[PDB]
Amino acid sequence: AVIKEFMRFKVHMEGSMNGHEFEIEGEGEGRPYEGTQTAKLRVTKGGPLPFSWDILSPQFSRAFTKHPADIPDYWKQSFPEGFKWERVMNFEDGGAVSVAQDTSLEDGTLIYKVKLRGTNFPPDGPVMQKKTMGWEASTERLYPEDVVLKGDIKMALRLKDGGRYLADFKTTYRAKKPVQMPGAFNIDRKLDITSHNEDYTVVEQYERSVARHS
Repeated sequence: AVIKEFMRFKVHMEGSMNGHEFEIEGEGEGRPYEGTQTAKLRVTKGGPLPFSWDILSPQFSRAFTKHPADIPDYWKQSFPEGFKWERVMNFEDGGAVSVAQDTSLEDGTLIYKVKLRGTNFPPDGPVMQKKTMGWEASTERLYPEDVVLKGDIKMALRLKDGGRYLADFKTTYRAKKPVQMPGAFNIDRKLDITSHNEDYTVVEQYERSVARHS
C-alpha cells in the first residue's frame, strides 16, 4: 500500500480565535496500522496565543487510525490523492469553531493544510483564559453518506480548577476518489499534550485511535 507501516507528515494551520490571527507549522510521524502518532507544532505567527491550545489540538490526522480487517479504511484507501475534511465545533457557552483541512501525499510525506476560525468565546471563559487541560477520551460515531463519511463526537475539555467543558464536534470527511465505503462504526481515541513550553509556542501531542463496530 501507499500508506506504509511508518509515515511522516507536515502540517500548516492558518487561524483566528475571537479575531486574533495566528499560524502554526509542524511535523509528525506515526504507525498508521497501529493507530499511534505524535506531532511537534510551533507557533510561527501571532504567538504567544491568548487562548487554550486544546482548541487547536484536534485539527492536527486521519490516516493513522487502526482499523479491523472487516472495516474498510476510508482514509487509507484515498491515497495517493488523499481527502479533505470540514468540521464545526459548538461549545456549551456559545464558542464556535469552523475548520477546513486538506490532506495530500508529496515526496513520500503526508501534507496537511488547515484553516480555522473560532468566534463567540466568552472573553472570561476557560478557552480565552487558558483554563483547560486536555480532552477526555472520546468516541467518534461515523457513518457513510453517498461518497462521504460523517462523524459526530461528544467532546469534553478538563478544566484546570475542576469539572468539564463540553463541545459537540461534527465533521465530514471527503475522499478525493471513490473508495470502498465502511458501514457505520466508531473510533475510540485519546489525544494528549505530551510536552509544551511555558507559553505553548512549542507543543508535542500524541494520539491513539482504534475503529470498531457500533
